[PDB]
Amino acid sequence: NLETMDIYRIPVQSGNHQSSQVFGFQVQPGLDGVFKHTLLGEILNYYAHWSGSIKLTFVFCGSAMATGKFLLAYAPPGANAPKSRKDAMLGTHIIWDVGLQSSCVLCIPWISQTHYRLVQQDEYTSAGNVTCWYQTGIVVPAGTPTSCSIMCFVSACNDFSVRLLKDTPFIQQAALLQ
Amino acid sequence: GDVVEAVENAVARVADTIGSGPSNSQAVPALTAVETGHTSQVTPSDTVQTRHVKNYHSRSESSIENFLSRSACVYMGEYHTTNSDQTKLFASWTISARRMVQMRRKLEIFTYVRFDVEVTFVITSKQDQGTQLGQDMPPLTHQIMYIPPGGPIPKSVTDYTWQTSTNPSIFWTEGNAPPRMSIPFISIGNAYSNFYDGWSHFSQNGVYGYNTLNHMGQIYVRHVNGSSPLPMTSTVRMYFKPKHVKAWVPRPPRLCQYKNASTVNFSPTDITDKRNSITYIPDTVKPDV
Amino acid sequence: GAQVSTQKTGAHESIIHYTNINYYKDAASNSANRQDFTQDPGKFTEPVKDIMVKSLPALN
Amino acid sequence: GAQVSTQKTGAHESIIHYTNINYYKDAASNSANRQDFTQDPGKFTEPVKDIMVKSLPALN
Amino acid sequence: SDRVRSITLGNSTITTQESANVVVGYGRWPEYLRDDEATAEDQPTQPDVATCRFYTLESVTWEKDSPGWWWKFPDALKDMGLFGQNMYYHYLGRAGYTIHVQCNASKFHQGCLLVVCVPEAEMGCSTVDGTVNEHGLSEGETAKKFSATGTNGTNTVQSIVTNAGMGVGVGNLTIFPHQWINLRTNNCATIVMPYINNVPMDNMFRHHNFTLMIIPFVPLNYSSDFSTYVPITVTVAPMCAEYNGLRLSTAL
Amino acid sequence: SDRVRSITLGNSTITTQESANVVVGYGRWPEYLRDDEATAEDQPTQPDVATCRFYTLESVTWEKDSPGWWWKFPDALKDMGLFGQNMYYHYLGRAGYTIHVQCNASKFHQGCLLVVCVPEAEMGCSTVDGTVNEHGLSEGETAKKFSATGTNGTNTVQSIVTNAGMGVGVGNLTIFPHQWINLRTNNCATIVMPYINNVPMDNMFRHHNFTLMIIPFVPLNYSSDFSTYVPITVTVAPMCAEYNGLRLSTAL
Repeated sequence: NLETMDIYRIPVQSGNHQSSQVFGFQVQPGLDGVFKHTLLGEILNYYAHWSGSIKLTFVFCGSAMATGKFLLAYAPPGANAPKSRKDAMLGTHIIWDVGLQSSCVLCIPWISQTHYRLVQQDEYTSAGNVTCWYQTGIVVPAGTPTSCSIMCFVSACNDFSVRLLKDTPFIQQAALLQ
Repeated sequence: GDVVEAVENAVARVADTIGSGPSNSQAVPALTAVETGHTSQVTPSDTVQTRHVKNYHSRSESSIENFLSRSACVYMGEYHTTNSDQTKLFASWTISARRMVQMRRKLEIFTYVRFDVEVTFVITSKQDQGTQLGQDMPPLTHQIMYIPPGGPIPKSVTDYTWQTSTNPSIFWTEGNAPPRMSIPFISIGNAYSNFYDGWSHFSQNGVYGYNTLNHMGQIYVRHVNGSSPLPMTSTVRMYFKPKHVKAWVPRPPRLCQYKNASTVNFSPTDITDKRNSITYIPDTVKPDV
Repeated sequence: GAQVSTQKTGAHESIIHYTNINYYKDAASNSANRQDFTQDPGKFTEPVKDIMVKSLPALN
Repeated sequence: GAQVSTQKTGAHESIIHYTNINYYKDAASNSANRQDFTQDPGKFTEPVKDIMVKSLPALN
Repeated sequence: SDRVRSITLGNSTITTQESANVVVGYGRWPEYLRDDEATAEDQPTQPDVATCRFYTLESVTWEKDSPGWWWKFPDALKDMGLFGQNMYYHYLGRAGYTIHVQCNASKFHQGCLLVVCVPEAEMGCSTVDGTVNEHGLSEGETAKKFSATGTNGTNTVQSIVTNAGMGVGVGNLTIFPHQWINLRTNNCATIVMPYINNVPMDNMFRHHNFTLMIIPFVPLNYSSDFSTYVPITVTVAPMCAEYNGLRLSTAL
Repeated sequence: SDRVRSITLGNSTITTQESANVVVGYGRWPEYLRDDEATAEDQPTQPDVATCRFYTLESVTWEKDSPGWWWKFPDALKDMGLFGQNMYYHYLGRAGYTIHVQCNASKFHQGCLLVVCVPEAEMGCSTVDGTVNEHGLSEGETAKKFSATGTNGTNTVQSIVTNAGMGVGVGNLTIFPHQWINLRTNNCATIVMPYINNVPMDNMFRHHNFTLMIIPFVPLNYSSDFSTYVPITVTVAPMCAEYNGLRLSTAL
C-alpha cells in the first residue's frame, strides 16, 4: 500500500468481527512509520525533543444508512498492547457512535515521567499505544455496501511544543546541482 | 511589531491543563465534522478527567526566525592557484539556495519568504599532490566579487573587471576569521517566491518555474597572489543565515528526493515505511523474547 | 543610545538582562529577532466563516 | 545597563569594587556566581524532629 | 438535537448521536454513604478515578431468534482493573453505576430490546425442588442466556424468557428502571442506578445487588441488507465506589 | 519521658517506651506533588489509608558475627497489600516513608547498629568487569546480606561491609539520614524519608529510590544471658502515595 491511496484507509465491516481488533499503533509521533511523514511528524523531525497532547480525529466514510459503535483506546506505557477489548477498555478511551457527526476525536493526554520525550523515541521515553475495537458491530440495511473505510487525522493540541533544533533524516544528496 | 529589530519581550507559553471532573450532558466536544475543513480544538480536559497543570513550556525555538536563522552551506566550489586551463583559476556560480538540500527543504516549507541574509564564507586551500613538494608560498589572499545581473563578467584571473569600481568585493587573507556580510531583501517583488506555477513567456511557454523568477546575479572568486611554484587548490564554501524573516502560505515538506536544481521534478516515492499488519505493535516488556 | 531587554531564562526557577547598541547604518546589519513570539493558528486550523463552537454538534 | 558590586577583599585591613555588563542573550553565557555565600548545615547536622537543646540531657 | 450526548468518568468518555434520554434510578443519583447512615467505623477508601470509570464487557450477538441475556452485578466487574482489586481486598463495598447498552443497526433493520436493571433479582431453579448454582446465576462478564423454552437441569436457572427467571410476567418488568432500544429510533440505552439494598454497605461477592437484563420483545429482522451481524455491547461505570474492612485478598 | 512515643497511619499504630528521637529526611516531611512541579497530566489516585500504613517485613536474626543487611525500596513493598497493587497497575508512582527499625535486648546485652537510608544506592559488581543482577540487588522482603570478606560471583554485589557495596568508607555513611540503635540506650530507630529523585515521579519497579542498610558497628554480645536470640524487625509505612498512568497490570 506504500504507493496507493489505501495506506490511508482503515477497513471496517458488517457482520460478527468483535474478536478482530480494527487497528493499533505505537504513539511515536516523530519515529514510527504511521506518523513520521505526517504534517506533525515532518515538523517533529527538525527537533530532538517534544511534549504535549495529541489529537486523533476519526472520520467514518460509509453510507449514511450504515451504523455502529467503536471503542478507541489509549494505553500509557508499562504493559504490552491490549490483546482484547476487555484489556483495552481499562485505559483511556471514548466510545464513538457513528451518526450525523461523521467524526470523533480521541485526545491523547500527555502522561509522562518526564516533561519531554525524544522525537527519536526510546523505551525510556515510551508513550504507549492506541488500539481500536468494535464496541457493537457495523449494522447495515439491504442495498448498501457491507464494508467501508474509516480515516484518521492527527494534530497537536495547544499544550504542544518542541525543542533542540537538528537536521532531518529525511532529505539527502550525493552531489551538488542538488 | 517591527520585524527588522534585534530585541522584543514576551514569553511564548503553551496552554495550562484546566482541571476537569465528571460530566453527563448534551455537550459533545469529541464529536465534530471534519468535512467543514476545520481542525478540532479539543484538549485533554474535554474527554478525560484531568488535574490542573501550570505549564511553563514555551515555543521559542519553533518561531520562524529561530528555525531558519542558522547558517547553512548553500554552495561549494574549487579553483586553482595555477593551471593551464585559465578557467580553473577562478570559481563562479549563480546565486540560489537550490543546490544543497538541507537549506532548500527548510525554505520550501513556505511558499513565499522575505528576509535579509547574513552571508559567511569558509575558504580553505590545500597543496596539490606531486613529486616535488617543497616551496615557501606566502599567505594566500582571495577576492570574492558579486556581479549583479547585467554587469561585465570576468574572463580570466586578470580581467579588468576585477577592478570592482562598483561591484561589491571582499578581499580576505587565510588564517583570519571567515569573511562575512549582510545583504538586504533584494527582490524585485514583495517577497522571494519559492515556487512559481508559471512561465517566462506570455504564450505559456519558455522556461517553467522557479528559474524565471531568480536572476540575482552571480559570484566570482579568485586568488590575488596569483602564482605558486607548485600547484595548489582552494575550496570556497558559502553559507546563508536568513535573518529578519517573514513567511507565507506553508506547504507540505518535500517528500521525494530532489532531482535537480531547476525543477521541482521527482520520482514516485513511498508515502511512508511499511509495517507487518495494521495491528502490529511490537512487544517490549517481556523477560526478553 | 542603547536598548536593554531581558535574556531568555536558563538553569534556575535583574542580572537576567542584556544591553545592545547598533553600530551600522542599515537595518539589514542588525542581529536576528529571536525574541519575538507571536502566533495565530487560526489562519490554518479553523478558516471557516460561521464560527464552530464545538461542544455543539457542528452540523444538524 | 550595568551592575556594580564589591570585590573580594585582599592584602589590607570605594576602589574596592568592579563593574560588569552582560553582552549575551542567554543566562548560560554569564560568568560564575562566586560571590553567593549562603549556608544551612541543619539539613544534615541535626535533622531530628523534636528540637535538641543540648545543654540538657538529650534523653531522660 | 437532544439525541446527541457525551459522558465522562475518569479517563473515559462515551458519546452517542442517537440517544433517547437517560434514566435515573428511582429518581436517585448515586451518593457516598453519610455519617448518619453508617455503621462500619473504619475510614473508607474512595479510589475515585482509578475505579469510577467505563469498563466495557465482552459483546453479544443479536440473532433473529435470541431470547435474551443477563448479567449479575457487583460480580461481573470483579476482574475489571482496580474496581475488581478493591473488591477482593475489602469485606464491604458500595457503589452506584452508569450503564450504557450500545446497539446500532440501519434505517432498514428493525427490532426492539427492553433494557432493565432489576434490583435483587432472585432466580428460580429449573429443577423445581432443587437449588441453583452460582454458575447457573452468573458467568462474570460473558452473560447468561435466557431461553425460549422451559429448561431442565439441576442448578441452572429456569430461564424461559417469558417468566424472566423470577416467576413473573416478563412484560411487567417495566416497574424497574429501564429504557427500550427500538432500532428505528434509538441506538443505545443509558441507566444510572443508585446503590439499593436494606443495609448501608455489603459484601460484593456474596450478594448480587441487581441484574441487567436485555430481552428482545420484537425480533431482529432485515432483507438482502448485507448486515446480518448486529452486536450488542454493555459498558458500565461504577460511581462513588467506597470500601471498608481491608484485609488479605479473597480466595478465587 | 521523651523515650515514650506512638505513631498512627491508617489502621495501624506503633509504640516505643525507649526511642531516641525521630529523624526527618533532610529536614523534609513528605508532601504530595504540587501543580507547579508536575508533568504527568492525568488525575492521580491517592488511596490514602488503604496504602499509607505500616507494613512489617520478615525479621532477621542478629548474630554475634552478622556483617549487616539491606533492602532496596520502592521494590520490597511490591507485594504489600494495596500499596503493591497500585504499583503493578500504574506506570508512575511517588511516595515518602516512615521507617521504623525495632530491636530490643536487655540491660545485660550490648551492641550497636547503624540504620541508614541511602538515596540512589547504586551498587558495584563482585566481578569487577561484569554487571549486577536484579537478584544480586534485592530480594523483595527478606534482605540481602553484607559480607565480612570480598565476594566473587558474577551478578552479585561486591558486598564487603567495609565498602557498603558502593566503593566508599562505610564509616562515612552518616551524611545520609540515619539513627543508631545502641542497645544500652535505645531499642528502635525511626526515620521519615521524603520522596527524593531528579524527576517529580517515577516508575516503581525500574528504579530503587533508596536503600535501607542495617550494619552492626559494635557486635552483639552477652553472657549466660539465656537470650541469644536477638531479632531485628523492619516496619515501614508509605506516606502520601500517589499514582499516575493507569493501565493493565505489569508482568511479574
